Amino acid sequence: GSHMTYPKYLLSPETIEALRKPTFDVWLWEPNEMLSCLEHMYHDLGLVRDFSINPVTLRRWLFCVHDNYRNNPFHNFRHCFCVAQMMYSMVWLCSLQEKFSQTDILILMTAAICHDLDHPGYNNTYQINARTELAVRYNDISPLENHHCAVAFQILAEPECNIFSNIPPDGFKQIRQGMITLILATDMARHAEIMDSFKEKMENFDYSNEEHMTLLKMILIKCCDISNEVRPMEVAEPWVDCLLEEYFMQSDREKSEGLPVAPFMDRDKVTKATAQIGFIKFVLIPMFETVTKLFPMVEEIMLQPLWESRDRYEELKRIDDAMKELQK
Ligand SMILES: Nc1nc2c(ncn2[C@@H]2O[C@H](COP(=O)(O)O)[C@@H](O)[C@H]2O)c(=O)[nH]1
Ligand SMILES: [Mg+2]
Ligand SMILES: [Mn+2]
Repeated sequence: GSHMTYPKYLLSPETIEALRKPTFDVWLWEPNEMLSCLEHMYHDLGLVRDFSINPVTLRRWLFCVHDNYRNNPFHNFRHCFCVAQMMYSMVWLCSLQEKFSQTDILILMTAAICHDLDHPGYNNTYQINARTELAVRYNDISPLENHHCAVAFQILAEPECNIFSNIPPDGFKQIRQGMITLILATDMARHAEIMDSFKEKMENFDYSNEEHMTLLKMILIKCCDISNEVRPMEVAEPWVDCLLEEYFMQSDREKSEGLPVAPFMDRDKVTKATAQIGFIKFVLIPMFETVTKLFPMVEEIMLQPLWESRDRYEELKRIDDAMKELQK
């Protein structure tokens, strides 16, 4: 709605407004547009200003991150963009700048962007069981997340991509430790442990307690990572097919190599509906419920879509089941 047309990488004022909300349609954009969105978040959150980030270095760094995401069905650059954009949305929704330092916001955002770098499209159980170079390297201890974090800092060690080059060394060490904690916290094998520790702190939560805040940041990055079903149905639904593409590719490989197959990745057992109902009911809703105790506005904006998704997937399953009552 402007007097002339601007290239797509120049975000419209309407796109900029939209970007602040969990309703943002992540499928509309090419990589160069997504890179411009991420760039805008760093400026808009005041991180360029407060960390003296060279604006060109911000752009090279993002271009380099993009390049180091693989073209997997799910664990790709558009996914990193979703996770970051949801983090950015939560900053606004939960008024996080009132609660967290700029350093904490920087850690949250940078970790979100970097959390799945160079993901191979086969999970930790595959790495461990197949005794891959990654599993050997990391001694079966969250091999992928250790890798993501190591690539993050390999990129940041290239001077033309070092967005932290103007931060003093003590600042760098703080950010580095925080980002490592957050990226390692995205390993779902630790979900129940991390939830348990957080709920423990929630018995008497304290924003001035560093251990409480680390746990909260771990919950935030976890929320954003697995947040697809918070999005409008039309945005959320295609992500499920992408995830099952990766899962089926893995379970096929495991059967072929004689390795254990998880029932939740099994072409024969799993549907879109059965995959999401349990994940929404038993992982997503309880996690967002605990967050809503600190941030009551999370209920309307994030829990409501999850309730609706749960409900719709139950309907689907009923018709999927009936369909299978015909095809045998
Ligand atoms: N069933 C299901 N699992 C999900 C969904 N979103 C994320 N996850 C799981 O949570 C994990 C989060 O780690 P990620 O690999 O995305 O960093 C994913 O590997 C995936 O297995 C979802 O919408 N449905
Ligand atoms: Mg991951
Ligand atoms: Mn992820």
